[PDB]
Amino acid sequence: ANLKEIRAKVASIKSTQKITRAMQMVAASKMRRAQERMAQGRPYADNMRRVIAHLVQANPEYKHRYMVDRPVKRVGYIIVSSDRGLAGGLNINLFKKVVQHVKAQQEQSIEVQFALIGQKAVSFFKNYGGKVLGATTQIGDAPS
Amino acid sequence: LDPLVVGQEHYEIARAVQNVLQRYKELKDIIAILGMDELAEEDKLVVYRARKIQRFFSQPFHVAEVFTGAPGKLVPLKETIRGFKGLLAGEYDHIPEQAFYMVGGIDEVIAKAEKL
Amino acid sequence: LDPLVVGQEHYEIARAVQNVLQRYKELKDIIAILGMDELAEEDKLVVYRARKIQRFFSQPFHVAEVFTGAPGKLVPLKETIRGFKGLLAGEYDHIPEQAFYMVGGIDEVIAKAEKL
Amino acid sequence: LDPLVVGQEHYEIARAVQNVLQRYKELKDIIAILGMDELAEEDKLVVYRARKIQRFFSQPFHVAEVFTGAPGKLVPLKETIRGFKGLLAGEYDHIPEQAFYMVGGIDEVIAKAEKL
Amino acid sequence: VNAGISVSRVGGSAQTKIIKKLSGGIRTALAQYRELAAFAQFASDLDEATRKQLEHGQRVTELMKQKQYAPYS
Amino acid sequence: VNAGISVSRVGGSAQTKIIKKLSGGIRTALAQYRELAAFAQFASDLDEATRKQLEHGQRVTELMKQKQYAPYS
Amino acid sequence: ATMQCDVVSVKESIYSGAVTMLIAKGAGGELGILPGHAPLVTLLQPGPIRVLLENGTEEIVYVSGGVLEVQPHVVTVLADTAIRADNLDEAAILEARKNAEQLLANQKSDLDSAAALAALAETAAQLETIRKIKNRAQ
Repeated sequence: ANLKEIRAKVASIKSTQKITRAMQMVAASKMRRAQERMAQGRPYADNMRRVIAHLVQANPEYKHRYMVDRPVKRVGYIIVSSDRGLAGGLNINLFKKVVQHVKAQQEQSIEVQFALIGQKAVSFFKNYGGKVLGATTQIGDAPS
Repeated sequence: LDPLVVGQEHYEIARAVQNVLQRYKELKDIIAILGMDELAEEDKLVVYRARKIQRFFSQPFHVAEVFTGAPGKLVPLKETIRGFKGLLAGEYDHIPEQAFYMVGGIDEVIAKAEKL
Repeated sequence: LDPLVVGQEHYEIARAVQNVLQRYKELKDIIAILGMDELAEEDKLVVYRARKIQRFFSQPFHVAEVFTGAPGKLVPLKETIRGFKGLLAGEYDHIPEQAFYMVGGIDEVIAKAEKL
Repeated sequence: LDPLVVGQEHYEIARAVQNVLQRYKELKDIIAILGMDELAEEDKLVVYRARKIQRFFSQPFHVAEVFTGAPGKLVPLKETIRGFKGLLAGEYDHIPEQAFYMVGGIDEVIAKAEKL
Repeated sequence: VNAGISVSRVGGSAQTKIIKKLSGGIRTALAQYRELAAFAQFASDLDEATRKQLEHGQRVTELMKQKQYAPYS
Repeated sequence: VNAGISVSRVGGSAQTKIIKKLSGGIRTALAQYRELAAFAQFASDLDEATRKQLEHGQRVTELMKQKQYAPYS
Repeated sequence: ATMQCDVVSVKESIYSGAVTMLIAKGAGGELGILPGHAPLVTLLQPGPIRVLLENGTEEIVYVSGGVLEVQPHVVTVLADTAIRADNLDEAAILEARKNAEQLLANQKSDLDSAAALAALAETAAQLETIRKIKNRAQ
């Protein structure tokens, strides 16, 4: 029954098995890289929080529009996603969460607007409809 | 099984059911190596509908109650056609697939889903 | 290797040794991919004691006495079981790995550790 | 195909053409998925030269005399060697690939490209 | 009918002029749709050219369906 | 020559002293190159250690090529 | 004397150490900074920053917009985009980092499709042809 075909198929599967092991090897290293890159952004935010807090507490005359809670009529979402698949159920779970949150906001009779980052989110919420305000694609690993 | 004997509607329902089952049989290989989340939304919907269809063909026979214990059921043709038309139309996408197992017509499915 | 044949203690010691070795084999790929520091402390102990076990399964042979000046050792039962029961309970966690290499019973292991 | 019997330039040209073709055949899935834009600057020249080579293997058949124009070519081997050496080197890299189709020697492809 | 492995050695000489002139598009559309059928379920992750090729190949494949006992002139 | 599965059971005792001494580097280089040959295609995020092993393995692999009728003493 | 100067961007820290003096262009105008200064904060014009070491060597850092904060012992400069080079033409050196990171991001997608999505469909392509002839004795 053409056993050489089955032998070739087994060889090809065993080759792809080697192919994926190396991709795992690389993904671990980039996870380490991004993990240590997350740390370098901390001092800037810390210093800015300190300065803003001191400035706002020392001069309590006025309240800025970003620090006061006004009644809600419309909300907004900034959705970040990946550019290519083959990464678990990351995007699917994130989109399920945001869809459930939007449905919960719908009963409050407040509509939503979006701003999408990453190709997967762009496609998903272009098919979903909604009120898009902007789109961005090809962010990369170390965005500027 | 041709339109000139069983009618147009029955033939269309049977062919649609077979098409859904065939596409699920073809997708069964990708979802094993890769995940269920690599597929598009239509393919996931087809997978769920095909599992529900596979469950819905189960039935308790009048003579098999010795082995299991549940009484047998005798489903007329009209009930089968009506149930499968609805299941293909997507009306029952909100019913968990465990409610289509070992039941008679489509009403038992809804009753069992409500009991759950 | 049944409790009815080799007694009770021997069977459990052997099964625990095999379990530790299996867990260490499961941990080596994680060590290779995700760094040594990712593991918990229990896995640190598992790795250390598994390496000690793998060393302790080595011994010189009487036939190698001609090739290598080290005389061969014939360690009986009731002496390997003691060594492995002590090793699996952490009783020898303060001995370096190299003292478990090409040596007989546990007493010579202690002596070689003393000379290290 | 042996340098002893066909000389050295013939063998080297044949080997280079085979290497180019069997690398372009491997680039197929990547070209289909991503497109031609994201490939490196190298392996784009390979795609263009491989397409040109595939076109240049075309031949008009004399016995046909219909839909072709009785175009007996019977190109000398030296002409083909010169042409493929030039094509691999890159002297003809600026010519549209549609010129290399259904002609004989390089004089004819040059004339066809200049005419268009 | 499986177009991948069905052949006819007589070929074009056994066709009327119009069908002979027209069948080229069908043949090449099926060839292109068949070369990359391995990625058919991954149309979301592809460029635009191959996605259009899939879009046309699916349509031409759907065109070849026909009922029974009703032949076409 | 497929170095992975080829074997000689006579082993070291069938070699001259110089080649017997020098063969170890070749054997280990081929082993290490064959273990991680999958990485040769990425060549982007290869750390310093494995890139050196790849560089040595590819060079040794290129070394073993040879023509016909030209034996080496 | 000396005082702790930190120049940190939104991504990482650019410059750090102990310096004796600082020159920057605030919203009002140029500013001279020496240790023991009264607390102050401005917004920086897109111009270079000059810091004078105790030895006399003077490093220059290019900053395009940001917030300057000064305290009697520490000067913290929060810059949107900061590069350690000198001249005003540092786009000609920012382009190097841009090109390198873009090339890496390009080659990545060059490897994601080629390795993962290509092979992992080839493996799953033709399995069914084998499983159906499983029991045949022919």
